[PDB]
Amino acid sequence: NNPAANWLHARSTRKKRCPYTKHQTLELEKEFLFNMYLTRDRRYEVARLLNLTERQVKIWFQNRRMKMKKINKDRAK
Amino acid sequence: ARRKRRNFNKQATEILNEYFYSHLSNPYPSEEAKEELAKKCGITVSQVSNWFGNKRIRYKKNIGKFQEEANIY
DNA sequence: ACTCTATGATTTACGACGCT
DNA sequence: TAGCGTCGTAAATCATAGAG
Repeated sequence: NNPAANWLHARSTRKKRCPYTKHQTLELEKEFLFNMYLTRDRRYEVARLLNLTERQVKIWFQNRRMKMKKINKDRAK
Repeated sequence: ARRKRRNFNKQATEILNEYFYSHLSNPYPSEEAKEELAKKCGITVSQVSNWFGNKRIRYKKNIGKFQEEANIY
């Protein structure tokens, strides 16, 4: 039957999820508080420093801003 | 004290499963639909979003395990 | 109590769409 | 077009409720 057929599916070519380390997370969090939006250069430096791609850093910051939204919605009932 | 995670009561789970299975070909409640389920269940909309995310992947990953449950519903 | 594992929550990675 | 923004989600992983 395959009822999941029309559901959203991950493209078979998506990078497999890699949890970041406590260190990468702590360093990204500190870059976040310095400036919640990355500049092309700051992103470049953080990426190199942590051995993450610039794409991963851009996306981490985007996800971090969505988490901030999630937390603030959880508070302002 | 910090709030602890808890398994949803039988009532909430029945409501969520009811909706899920009645929309099985596309179980994606709209925001307005998540608010109403959240109301009937006594949980938050984030929790309804988490429940559906969790339900779709686990169901998709094991169709057989969730059969029978698909029927009673 | 003390494992285990079920389940709600959180974390990566994207697709689709916005705008400049 | 290049490229970064948000929104919603997939899938993997986490945390620890809770069931023996």
